[PDB]
Amino acid sequence: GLSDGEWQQVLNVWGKVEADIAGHGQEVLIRLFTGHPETLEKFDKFKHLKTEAEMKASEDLKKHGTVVLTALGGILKKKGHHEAELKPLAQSHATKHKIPIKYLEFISDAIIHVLHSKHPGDFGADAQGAMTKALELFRNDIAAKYKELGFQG
Ligand code: HEM
Ligand SMILES: [O-][O-]
Repeated sequence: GLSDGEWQQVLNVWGKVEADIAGHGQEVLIRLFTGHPETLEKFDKFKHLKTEAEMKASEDLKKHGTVVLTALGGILKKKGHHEAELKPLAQSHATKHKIPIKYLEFISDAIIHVLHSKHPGDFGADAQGAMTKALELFRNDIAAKYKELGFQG
């Protein structure tokens, strides 16, 4: 798990995100879709986005980025005590959305990239270590639910 000090770093970084949730959320999804175009195919409602300019111009993409980062923020504020919040997310992403755990790795990497990109020189080595640990915990607990369900892809 994470130490008290590590959770404090995580939630400090998260304050940066909360100042512009939609902007951060938009940039995370664009990083995901452009780096890994197969992920776009999981979203019927974003498949029409053929260029990054179209992605940037999509107000619905920003809306979805808000939904995604709001959910993640709720989970992070539980400091690992997130069974009730995480279980339904794991089950919807396995059973309904069919999202392999690989894609959660991709979006975790995207969050780290966007933090550096939006906050260059203000996302320190300790903060990166703590945020990475929190995202691995999130991913690892989803993975346990995926194994229960026998889900791979
Ligand atoms: C930080 C990780 C993620 C979080 C917190 C998250 C959260 C959410 C939430 C709250 C919803 C709406 C409620 C629901 O259907 O459960 C949702 C929907 C969805 N998610 Fe995620 N998600 C994450 C990662 C991903 C990834 C990596 C993909 C695909 C690569 C994905 C694909 C989808 C799709 C296809 C929907 C339905 C979209 C729609 O048509 O409205 N999610 N997600
Ligand atoms: O994408 O959630």
